[PDB]
Amino acid sequence: SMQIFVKTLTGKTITLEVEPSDTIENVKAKIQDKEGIPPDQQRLIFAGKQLEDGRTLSDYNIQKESTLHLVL
Amino acid sequence: SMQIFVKTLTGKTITLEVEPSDTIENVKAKIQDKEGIPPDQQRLIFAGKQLEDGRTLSDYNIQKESTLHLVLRLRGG
Amino acid sequence: EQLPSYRFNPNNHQSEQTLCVVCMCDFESRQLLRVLPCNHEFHAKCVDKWLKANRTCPICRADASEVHR
Amino acid sequence: ALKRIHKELNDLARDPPAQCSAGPVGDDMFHWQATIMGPNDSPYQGGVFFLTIHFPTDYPFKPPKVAFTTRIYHPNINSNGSIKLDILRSQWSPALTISKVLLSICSLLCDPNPDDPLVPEIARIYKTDREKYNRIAREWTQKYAM
Ligand SMILES: [Zn+2]
Ligand SMILES: [Zn+2]
Repeated sequence: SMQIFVKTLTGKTITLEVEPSDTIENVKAKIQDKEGIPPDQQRLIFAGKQLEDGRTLSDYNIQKESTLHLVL
Repeated sequence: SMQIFVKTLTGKTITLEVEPSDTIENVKAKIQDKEGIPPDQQRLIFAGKQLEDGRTLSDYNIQKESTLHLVLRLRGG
Repeated sequence: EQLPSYRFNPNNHQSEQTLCVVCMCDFESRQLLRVLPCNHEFHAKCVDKWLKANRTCPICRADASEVHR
Repeated sequence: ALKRIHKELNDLARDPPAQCSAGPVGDDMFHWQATIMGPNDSPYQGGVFFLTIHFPTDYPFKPPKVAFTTRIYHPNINSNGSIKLDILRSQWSPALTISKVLLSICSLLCDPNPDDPLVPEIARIYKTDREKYNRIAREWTQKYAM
């Protein structure tokens, strides 16, 4: 279990509690819980790549205290 | 009177005491005093854009706790 | 190649610079540092390699073969 | 080179900029992908632009090779995504991390050089019909970058 961060270009940074095995879809559901943004409106980027729903955080080498970008 | 942050060419971040009315020129002079880089070689970036000499922090909507990014003078071509 | 050099003492600083921007690693005790005429400091090994192909300070672009008045 | 590149991968992770993101492709530390968010209050606003980055084996003594994958309308960036910018060539300095390079490129979008352009026709439109330039840049952002 770990924490990762999600930033909006102008927005604040939010903290998510996740696991390496969490899918991108899972992460979007977590963002929806906190921010109210529907998953279908969310595009997540990490390390120059758009993140795909079926993949997990570990697939992207996302680890403790990684920061993701949310684009709407 | 407020303080902002500059991420310098050493990757370290320094704190500056400024006024919303201070010009970019003034800010670069304060950076020079700490970092020893002449204003002519400094390029400051905020919100993805260069900050031009002659304008003020307030002109750019730069508030307290804002972070400016220092890179080297550049030109497209 | 004759530019001043000295060995870093973390307990006695001759300047305010802690880090080499070429390798992005800290100055450590006894490391040989090279100081350009503009007063910017680096590991000698790192900046000497840059100065073989280039005349300029990585930080300020000042010409290292000229004196900055 | 690899130690310096790993540092920067770490520099980004400890202090990620809101404007850009970058990291290796397929765990190859010499080949990265990046994103730049178009600056707000510009024709590129709202756009997400993708780039490729290839670090030379002698980095940081030579600059990274950086190019856009996303089409973008600009006097200094051509139809292949090649960026003609001094810090990527003669004015390179090892003090510039890939984070500072990406921020520098972002800052180029609203600060073109139309006098020594990579794309002369776009430079002419920029200087002589700026409203048309802005229109086209906004339309390309909407089409390619969103
Ligand atoms: Zn070094
Ligand atoms: Zn210097």
